[PDB]
Amino acid sequence: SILATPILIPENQRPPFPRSVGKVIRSEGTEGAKFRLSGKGVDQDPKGIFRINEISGDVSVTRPLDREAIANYQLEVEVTDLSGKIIDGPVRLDISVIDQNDNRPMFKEGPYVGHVMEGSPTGTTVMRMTAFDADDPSTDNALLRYNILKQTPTKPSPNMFYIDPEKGDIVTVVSPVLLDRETMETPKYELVIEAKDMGGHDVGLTGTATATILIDD
Amino acid sequence: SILATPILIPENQRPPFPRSVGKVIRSEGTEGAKFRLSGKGVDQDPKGIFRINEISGDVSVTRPLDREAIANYQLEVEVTDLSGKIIDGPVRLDISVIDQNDNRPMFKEGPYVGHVMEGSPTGTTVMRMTAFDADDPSTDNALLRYNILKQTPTKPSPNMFYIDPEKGDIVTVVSPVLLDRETMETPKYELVIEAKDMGGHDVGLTGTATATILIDD
Ligand SMILES: [Ca+2]
Ligand SMILES: [Ca+2]
Ligand SMILES: [Ca+2]
Ligand SMILES: [Ca+2]
Ligand SMILES: [Ca+2]
Ligand SMILES: [Ca+2]
Repeated sequence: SILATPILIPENQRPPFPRSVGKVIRSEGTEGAKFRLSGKGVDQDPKGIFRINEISGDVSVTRPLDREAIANYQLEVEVTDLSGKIIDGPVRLDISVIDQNDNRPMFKEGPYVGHVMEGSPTGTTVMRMTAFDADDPSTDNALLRYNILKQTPTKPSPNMFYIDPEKGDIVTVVSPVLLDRETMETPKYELVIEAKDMGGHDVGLTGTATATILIDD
Repeated sequence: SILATPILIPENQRPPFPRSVGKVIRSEGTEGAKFRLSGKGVDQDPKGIFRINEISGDVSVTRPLDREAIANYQLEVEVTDLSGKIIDGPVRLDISVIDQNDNRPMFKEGPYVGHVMEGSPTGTTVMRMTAFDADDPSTDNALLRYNILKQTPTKPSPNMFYIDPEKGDIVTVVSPVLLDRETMETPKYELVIEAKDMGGHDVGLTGTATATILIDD
């Protein structure tokens, strides 16, 4: 009878506030009855972000929210007497904050340096390079896809390596007969690694980091 | 008797599908009685996207949603006898789709030319340039801020203009002196304009146009 629904709310809502977000329905209900709300977000830190209209059962939010700060609130609603005795025992009101894409992919282990053998077979792992993302990992908003943007130098061949778009594993793609040194200038290679958002998708957010790769004897 | 409260779903959800997005509660009705959903999205183009469990009244979606394709669904839900005849007349089930920042700002008014008289004062509106954004202007996903990225040439000053972050207005910032022809080459400055999402915060997506500004006699 007290009855009402799990509210979803996008983070980073623009002003003004407060804004309606849901509505607790009762029915079987006296006159001079009052919806009262409580729990985390009302009267437990963070106090004061959610409000119910005591007549209409309109649940409203009073300010913008941050999913990577707080991802869920569990509130409790109830109706009351003219006095304050509960004429409709308390039920749970769940609020899920919806991920918005407001974090940029960023590498956090740098500087990045891996070594590899001069004359290695294809698919030999140089190193691993995973990026971090403060957004929801179960949404496109985290979900990373990796690419190599630049190789220096561009000899013997322009792209000697290739990264796992999924795992971020750098591996060798070039034979022993060129992937060597003998008459080499700098022992090493310089790779510009990009991690992008929304799993590839033309329109992601990016983070970079240049890996330094040393050819070994 | 059927209570069907508005359902929110974020676009670009990730599989596996189907995924539960809501629930229609009724009250006051026999057994064997079955829920039945209908409308565009169900049994009318674009068909096949939402289902309802005929016993529990759980509402589910079968695949990722695109807000820019469809932003709202107008559905109808009813309870029927094993027969087929309504026993709990129809109600509306409104489904809304939460915007996710997946469209990049772009300048669709190529090309951009303005004019400004040689020896103008600080403040002269030369022109305005505004970018379009396929996302929801009520959110931050649209909500663009403006910036001048580069300017060629650089004489007299490397930055002769300023652009208003919100309004997109290009104003002159160079004297009745350091803003004059004759001492020059061709009538023109070329600027790179950037529009940024999320109200100009670093997590914004960006589009760019070139605005040619001619200096007049
Ligand atoms: Ca956040
Ligand atoms: Ca992200
Ligand atoms: Ca987020
Ligand atoms: Ca979309
Ligand atoms: Ca956008
Ligand atoms: Ca969108």
